[PDB]
Amino acid sequence: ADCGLRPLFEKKSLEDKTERELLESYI
Amino acid sequence: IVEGSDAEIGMSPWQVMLFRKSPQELLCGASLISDRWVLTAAHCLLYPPWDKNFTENDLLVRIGKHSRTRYERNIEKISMLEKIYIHPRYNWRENLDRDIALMKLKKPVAFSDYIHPVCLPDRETAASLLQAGYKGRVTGWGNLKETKGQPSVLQVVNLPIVERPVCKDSTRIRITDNMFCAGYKPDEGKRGDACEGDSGGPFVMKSPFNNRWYQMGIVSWGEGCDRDGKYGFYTHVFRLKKWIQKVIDQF
Amino acid sequence: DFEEIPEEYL
Ligand SMILES: CC(C)[C@H](NC(=O)c1cccn1C(=O)[C@H](NC(=O)OCc1ccccc1)C(c1ccccc1)c1ccccc1)B(O)O
Repeated sequence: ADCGLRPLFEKKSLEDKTERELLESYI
Repeated sequence: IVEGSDAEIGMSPWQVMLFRKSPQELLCGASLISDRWVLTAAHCLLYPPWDKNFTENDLLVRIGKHSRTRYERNIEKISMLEKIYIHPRYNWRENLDRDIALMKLKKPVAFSDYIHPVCLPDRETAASLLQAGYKGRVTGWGNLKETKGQPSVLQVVNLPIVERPVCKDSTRIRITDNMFCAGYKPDEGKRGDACEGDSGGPFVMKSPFNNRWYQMGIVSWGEGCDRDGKYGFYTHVFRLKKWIQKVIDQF
Repeated sequence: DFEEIPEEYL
């Protein structure tokens, strides 16, 4: 619903230190 | 987790710790998928070769944690189990096929900045993200090596899904469609794997389409930890979703 | 190595 959206990251539009590594692997 | 890094505060707010009442110890990892359902590996609860057959009253669920051993007053929530549901075709006798179970909490947990449910993939999510090379994220409070000891806080590591023929050829165990494997190859130089105590935790991926975290896998099994030419095997959550839905719908 | 939890959860 609101599932998979972190209160301290996505919800505040802040990125964790390694989530980009994931994104960069999704080609 | 071997060769991981300390998790950031609220980095994995669906992370659940399966904790044994007496003696007080970590039993496995798990994940929060709603305010009253927790997902973990069947082998965390039931594993006849090692005489494991936990019932509801043997355990507690700790949600919102970061430190392994502290009682995280005002941050964690600690819940009792009303009921445990193991996949009826979980295969403990041979390869841990269908290694999945659900735990219904006695009371709904409150969500907070540190507690929040992860999404379960649908067919398209799985189709689009479960590809060789695509990286997922594994978290847990397990051993730092096969043989420092145990971490002080929740550990994290990102690992690439591996081609199914390479998974096959890395082991003597019979691989099924309800499993996938992840980890770097020897030539990739980078390391990382789940280890003793990490079982039952989540292998998640962040959809680049709707920017949500989905739990694609459950830490199931591996031969040692972070060994060259070996990979971690994970329960394919999407393939067992019908069972998940059936249990939750009925119960 | 585990700190006691409110022994009410137990
Ligand atoms: C963190 C997770 C991944 C770990 N999972 C579990 O340890 C899992 C629960 C029951 C045996 N299991 C395992 O991961 C086993 N690993 C195993 O026991 O690794 C140690 C080992 C190293 C070298 C030789 C033998 C063993 C694994 C397996 C898969 C499916 C069914 C039964 C056993 C296996 C054994 C022998 C050869 C190849 C694979 B943890 O230790 O519980």
